[PDB]
Amino acid sequence: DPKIQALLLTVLATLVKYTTDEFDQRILYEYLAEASVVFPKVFPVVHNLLDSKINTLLSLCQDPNLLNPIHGIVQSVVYHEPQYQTSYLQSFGFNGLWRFAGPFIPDYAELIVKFLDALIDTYLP
Amino acid sequence: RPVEWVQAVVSRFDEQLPIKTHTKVSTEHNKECLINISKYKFSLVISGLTTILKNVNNKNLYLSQLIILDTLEKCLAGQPETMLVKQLLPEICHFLQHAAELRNSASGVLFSLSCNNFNAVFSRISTRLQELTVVDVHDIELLQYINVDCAKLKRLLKETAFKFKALKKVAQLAVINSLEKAFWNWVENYPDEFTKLYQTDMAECAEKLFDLVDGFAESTKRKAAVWPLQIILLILCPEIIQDISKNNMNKKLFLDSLRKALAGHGGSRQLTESAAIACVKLCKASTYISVIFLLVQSMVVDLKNLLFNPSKPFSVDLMIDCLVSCFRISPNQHFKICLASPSTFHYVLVNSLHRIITNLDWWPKIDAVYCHSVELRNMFGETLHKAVQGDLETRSYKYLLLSMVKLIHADPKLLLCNPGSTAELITGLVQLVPQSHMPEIAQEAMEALLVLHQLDSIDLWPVETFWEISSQMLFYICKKLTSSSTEILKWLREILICRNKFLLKNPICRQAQTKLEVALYMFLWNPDTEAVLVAMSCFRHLCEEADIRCGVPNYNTFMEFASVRAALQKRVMALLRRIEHPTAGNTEAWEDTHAKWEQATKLILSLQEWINMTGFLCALGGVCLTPVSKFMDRLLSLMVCNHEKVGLQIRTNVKDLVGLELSPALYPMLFNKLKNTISKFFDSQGQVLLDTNTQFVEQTIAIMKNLLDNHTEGSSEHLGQASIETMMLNLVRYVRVLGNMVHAIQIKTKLCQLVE
Repeated sequence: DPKIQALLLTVLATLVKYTTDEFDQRILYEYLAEASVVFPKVFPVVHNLLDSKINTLLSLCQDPNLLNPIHGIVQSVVYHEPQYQTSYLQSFGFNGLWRFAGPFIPDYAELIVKFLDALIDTYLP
Repeated sequence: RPVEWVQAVVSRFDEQLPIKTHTKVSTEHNKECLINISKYKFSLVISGLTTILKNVNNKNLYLSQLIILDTLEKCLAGQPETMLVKQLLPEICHFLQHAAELRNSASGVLFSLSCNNFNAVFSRISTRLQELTVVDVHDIELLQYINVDCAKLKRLLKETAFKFKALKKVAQLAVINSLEKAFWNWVENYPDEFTKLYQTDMAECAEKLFDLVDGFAESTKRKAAVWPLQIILLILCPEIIQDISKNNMNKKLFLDSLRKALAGHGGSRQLTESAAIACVKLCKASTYISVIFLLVQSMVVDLKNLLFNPSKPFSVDLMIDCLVSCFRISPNQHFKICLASPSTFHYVLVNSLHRIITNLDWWPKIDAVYCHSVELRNMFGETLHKAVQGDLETRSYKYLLLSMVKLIHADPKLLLCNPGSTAELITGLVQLVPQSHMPEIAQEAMEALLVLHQLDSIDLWPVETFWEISSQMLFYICKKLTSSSTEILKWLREILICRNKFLLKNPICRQAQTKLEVALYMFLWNPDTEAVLVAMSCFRHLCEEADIRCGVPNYNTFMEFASVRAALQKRVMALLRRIEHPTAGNTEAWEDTHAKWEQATKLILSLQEWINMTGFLCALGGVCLTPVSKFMDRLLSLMVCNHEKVGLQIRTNVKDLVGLELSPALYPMLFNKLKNTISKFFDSQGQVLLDTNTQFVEQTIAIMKNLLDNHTEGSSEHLGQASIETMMLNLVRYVRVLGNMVHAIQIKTKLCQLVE
């Protein structure tokens, strides 16, 4: 299912976007290199997320182990350059996924107030 | 957003150029990624590289340009037009000792470009030809470099012939030379297409151009310039060759003039010299295939009597082309002349053999030459002997020897196949590896010895021979290493890999293994960080050897070295302390290092090497438990080193190395020697003999504090073996009689910190 591929990819990409540990990044980007080659038609979804950090790691980095996956992803992307833009997550309701899982009220809280009040009113007599 | 990240890789690659170890690995890894990206988005990568090349064009500059051009060539060779033509091609034209590398690189770029682009490069050439009809020739030189096939060659000749008479005389000359190379470019790349030519429009172009170029040839110098092309154009006309072997009269008179010029009957040396070039090019051409063989048979004997005359030497690349062609035509009279003779002939032979190996299905393989291996070995031994016992004659033996070693690198099998013989060959190569005055030869001798140590080669030298010879080489190399050491050590790593491979398929051995062990330990203190890391890597292969042998004492600590400037030396010394078990090697390494260190100590009284040697002796010395007793006495004498320029550094480093790095197994000797020394600071009435003794005491306090601070595993066991009580009593008693000055107060303070 392309939605499941897109969600999986977006989670891995989300984990790359934020995590500061280069050892985390090694593991994650190795999985993105395979995942790009595995799901090439869906991979464009993640490109916006990856773009900022991939520019950063290309221009800055000097670990070959982390770079080998990154260069693999760029190669894979160009080799298969779409059927799913970043907007695709929005259609099923996941545009916030990379939004929310970033670093640490009013609009959310009012909806939660209505939800909790409805939860009480349904469940509690 | 893919374009933006491709541009980010391009931008990374640009910023990592030398003109602006991890930066090396990063650069190559970026280059390889750009190549693999170019495999798909070719014009993005080529545009970026072109843009960078323009910026760079408008030692590190050359290296940057080489990196860009090597990248371009590999991208273009990986190709699946407008800016290739309008942007890249003019920059590659701009390039057309580092200038020759850049010209070679740019030519390889242009060749690759031209494969799929040819019509554009030809349009540039055709436009400059047109401009030349109505003098700047440089675009015409592009004909030399471009990829050419049969149809393209025909087009180049047709275009040239039409315009040639309207061109100016300098342009005509540039065209003539450039077409000569253009023909070879086709024949070399597309030998099948040249073969098919001997199995009318090409011949019409070639004849028309021949007659035009003949009409240009009004003088001795112009004749000499055109004859190498005229023979090519005649070789492009097989039916004309068949007729003139019996409109064609000027072609017959040209061949007759070449024959007369080879036979010495032409008075003009320039025409004889040019005729050699032409007839070698003919001989060469025949190897890529016929009536041409009759033409070769009419000239080859006079050509051999011109180029291979020991009584009247010709005036090397031309001679090599001749010999290689003669071998390919008939795989040996001139060969025996080259085996016997001028050293320049030995040179031409060896380089010809090297080219035969390194460059078609009917070409004779090198194996016909394996009759002459004994004579090649004799030539090697003689040349080696003459190079080592050595101005112009000496310099020539060096170039010859390099070529013979390159030949051995190209193929060992020759030398070994006709045949002690192998042992002599290997011994000669091994003797070159140490030679400081010949780094290029030594490097190639190592590569030669490496290929000689590959499985297929060793079989030809089996196991009883491998053991004796390879161990003799190891022993000799290690013995020299214990007397470019780093490169020799890297190579010794790859030799050990080969030995492990050979044994995995499976008294001098014990001596060799011991000397290797000595050498590796002695490298652990070397002032070069790279050497130390390589030596560590060598212990891995020593373990692998023992695993392979045993599968049919130090091993744990060797594997820990395998797992691994000041921080590295600290790590090394920590590992050296974990060597419990004595071996002939570690003992000898200590004794040798001690001997070297004593010599270095005297010379000092290079410093970082002495510090590292000191540290190594301190760390390893436990195994030796006398020489060690004398070294410790010498260290103790150095704690009070009064030397004005290096004394503070000596005292500091002895203190730090004894206090942090000494072997736990030596603590019982150190405390007895400190005790005995400090005890001499008292008279028979137990009164203190007060600068040297005070300085010894201060350094002793710091050394003992550092020892006692240290948590090296197993150190507790050894700290128990000798009493400190009499020493510490004598230290405090000494320090008590020091007055109440600032320095004496600091010493009292330090002794309290030690006591704690």
